[PDB]
Amino acid sequence: SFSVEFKATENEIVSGKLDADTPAFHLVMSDSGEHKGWNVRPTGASEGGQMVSADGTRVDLHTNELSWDNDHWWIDDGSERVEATFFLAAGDEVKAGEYQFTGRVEEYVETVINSKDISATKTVKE
Amino acid sequence: FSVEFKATENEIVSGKLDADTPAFHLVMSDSGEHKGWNVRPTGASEGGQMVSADGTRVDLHTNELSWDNDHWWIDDGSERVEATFFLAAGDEVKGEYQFTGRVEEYVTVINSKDISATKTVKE
Repeated sequence: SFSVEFKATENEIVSGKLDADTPAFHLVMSDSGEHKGWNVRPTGASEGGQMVSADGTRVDLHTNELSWDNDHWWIDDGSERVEATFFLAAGDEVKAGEYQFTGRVEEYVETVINSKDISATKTVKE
Repeated sequence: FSVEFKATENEIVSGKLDADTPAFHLVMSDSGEHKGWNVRPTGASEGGQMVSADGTRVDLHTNELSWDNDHWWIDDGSERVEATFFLAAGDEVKGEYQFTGRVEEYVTVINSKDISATKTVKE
């Protein structure tokens, strides 16, 4: 009954300084079974909380739906479904590229009971 | 803050150049808040030049960075910026050429580091 969906968002991003908080990824973590909360842990290139392009350029990710603890996002949410959007901050100077985020989702109980890798790429146009 | 500076891989042979020829590659990166970067030639390289053991001075050029009298600079807030320094076409080149410089990150310089690399022009 545990499922995750992680996709790049539909909004178009162009290189240059962002006027506004700009959506990049959307995440959905589901389970109707009893649980305490979730972890979203960056992996590989994306460690630190970044999306990373082919040449290695990094862009920080932010979410208003999840808390952060040193190196990963977390939330105590026992509902059947949690959603989170990861956005780029306003004022960030972003270069063109195909930026990939990799990470591992973890469901925990009042102890991790389910985990799964996520991976998505968002385009920044020139 | 990280800096990477190296000779390019293309072979250069002595004589007078036809087109523009890559000589070095530079990567300046920092995840911290910043306004831009300076690349300041130091030592024998002052003037923006690579210099061989016999004292032959060859001009460097870049289309990725701006120039201001005696140094390159760029306003770039992104986490990472790359530059290729090339020799101009029509330049006579004779050895082992060293460029020495200092990379600076500014907002006021908040990080800096010496860079050095040697490029071979063969007979």
